Amino acid sequence: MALVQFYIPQEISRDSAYTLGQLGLVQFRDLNSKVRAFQRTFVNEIRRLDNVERQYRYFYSLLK
Amino acid sequence: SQKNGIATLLQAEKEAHEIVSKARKYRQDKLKQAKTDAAKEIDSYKIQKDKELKEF
Amino acid sequence: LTPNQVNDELNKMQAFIRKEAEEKAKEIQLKADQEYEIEKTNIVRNETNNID
Amino acid sequence: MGATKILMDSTHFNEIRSIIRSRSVAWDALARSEELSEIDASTAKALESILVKKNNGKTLIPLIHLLSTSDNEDCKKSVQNLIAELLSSDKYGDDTVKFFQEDPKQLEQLFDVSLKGDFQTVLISGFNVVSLLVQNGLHNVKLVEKLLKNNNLINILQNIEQMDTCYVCIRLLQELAVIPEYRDVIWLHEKKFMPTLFKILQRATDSQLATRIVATNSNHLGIQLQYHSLLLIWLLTFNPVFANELVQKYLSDFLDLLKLVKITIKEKVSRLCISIILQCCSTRVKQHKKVIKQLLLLGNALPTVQSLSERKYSDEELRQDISNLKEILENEYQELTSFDEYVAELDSKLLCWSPPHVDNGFWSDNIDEFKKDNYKIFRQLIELLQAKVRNGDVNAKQEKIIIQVALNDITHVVELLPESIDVLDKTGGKADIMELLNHSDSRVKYEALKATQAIIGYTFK
Amino acid sequence: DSWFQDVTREKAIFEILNKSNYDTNRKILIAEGWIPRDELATLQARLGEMIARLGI
Repeated sequence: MALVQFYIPQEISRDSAYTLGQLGLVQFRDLNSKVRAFQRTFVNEIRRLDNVERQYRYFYSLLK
Repeated sequence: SQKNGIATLLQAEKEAHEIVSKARKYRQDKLKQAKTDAAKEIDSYKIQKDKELKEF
Repeated sequence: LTPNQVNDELNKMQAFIRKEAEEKAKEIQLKADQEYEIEKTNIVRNETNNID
Repeated sequence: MGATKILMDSTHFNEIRSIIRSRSVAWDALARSEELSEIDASTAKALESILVKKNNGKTLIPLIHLLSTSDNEDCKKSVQNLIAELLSSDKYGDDTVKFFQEDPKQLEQLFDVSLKGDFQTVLISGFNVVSLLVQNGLHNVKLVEKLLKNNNLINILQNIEQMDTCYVCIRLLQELAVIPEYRDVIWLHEKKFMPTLFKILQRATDSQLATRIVATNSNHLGIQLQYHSLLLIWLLTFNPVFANELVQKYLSDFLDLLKLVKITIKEKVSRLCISIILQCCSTRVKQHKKVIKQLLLLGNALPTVQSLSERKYSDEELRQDISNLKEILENEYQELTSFDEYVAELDSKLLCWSPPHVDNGFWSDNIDEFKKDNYKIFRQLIELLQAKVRNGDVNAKQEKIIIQVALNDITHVVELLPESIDVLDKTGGKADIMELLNHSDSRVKYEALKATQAIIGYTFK
Repeated sequence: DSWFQDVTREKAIFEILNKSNYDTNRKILIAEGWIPRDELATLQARLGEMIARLGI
């Protein structure tokens, strides 16, 4: 149903698959993420990161 | 088939890129085409104007 | 996880990739159409003013 | 040959194609009982075997004959599916496509059997007639234009409950629209289908994307329905006049495309939405000014684009469209003379917030323009505001839009100019501010409070 | 508080996914999978030993 996103290095790929497994994850496929061009290294996500830094600042200023 | 499947998925991505790239070459050409068939559209309209002129 | 679940995920995704591009290509060439007519209409209009 | 390759990539077409090819139909028995003559059943029997692998166009003739003559739903549907499958295939039913394409007669015949029998039977019939029309050797406006006016096919398309059927029909029309000539007949019938298409986009907006249930989400089925609807729009928008008209009638429905752009993360949906809005906002549409005005004032298109611009998605063309649209919207409204916009609004007594009325710079240049007998125009706005509260009452919706905007406008001039305080006193505006404070509506009270404070800062130093 | 939690969670997705080259030369596997939402609960219970199970 809902997309879940996991990262690790390839070394604990097996150790991960089993634990995920025991909790009820399904259709577990290891990827990279180049096969989903928007949700890969590009300018686009880096701009989103800036957008969150602005968010952080706005919350702090309002709480003050 | 996990370590057969990624390799297939990498190939699919490279393929998705080449089909979209053929269209973009096509588009440039489509623009060039518009100027050529409009070059032909003037000298066929020119002979049309000489038509109703010579008729006059 | 299981081989059947991974093969189900392989067909589905490389399909998603192939389909999205075919439509993607299709939008690019549809626009190629649009620019052909608009660009022709313009270019033609000027030269025909001179001709007239 | 192998025709066009349309309706062979879609799952929705494939699910309908399964229902027919699974159920079997023994033509020869039907013929013996008299519903067709024998030549036809044998011809359909043989044809089915050629589809799988075996040696024609000459099998075509009986199928044409059989269809028009027969009124038995089962045989024409099973046959139509087999003609349909053949046309697009390059494996089989290459020769099939030739006979149709050469001779205008088998197209016209093939049309007669459309709109008879079960809802499926007719869908296959429409596919096949459309299939040929979109190729370069048969073209007739008449079949499309009649089928559009005609009931049984158009009913299927209005139903949205059955995604698969609806999808196929919308695609049938949108493909004919890729060709220029069909656009003119299609635009006559726009009223009927076009509310159905906006509804599909609306449905799309209220449901979730965090599941992959049977309904529209961001699944395979969904990704095709959204794309086609939008695409259909986009096509007819290529003709500049249709696009001006389309925004002015359909305005309310139109504004919703901006929403779909946010909620979706899919460059197929997003791109198409951005392009259609772009094309109407283009210079080439006559009364391009008008459509920008409606969109900016009422619908608040401009702020929406500025957010959109930030979240770039990977697709070069998408980024290009978003940027072009940001420029056009923003530029067209602001570039009007400042005094002119203010007075035009003042005159109608139909003030609205706009990008330069919440901007300080606009007011600074305009202070001088008002002075004609101690800021006569400024006093005009003060009279106008006073009146609205007292006459036509306060706390009803119409009068409530004018007030909040007017109080915003006044505040800005007073902060900037210390000499306008006199004008408020003479007029009696000073009193009127105090009254808005008590009044219901949060937005009116905010603006009212800001007005009081602006006078106040200056009275005591 | 709710938007603050939401915004933290967006930063984390981008990072997981690789939004810069540095995340790449530090973890090279990013995997994909589908979790029913009625079960979303149990996956987050164990955050993952050196695995991030922060999801959507």
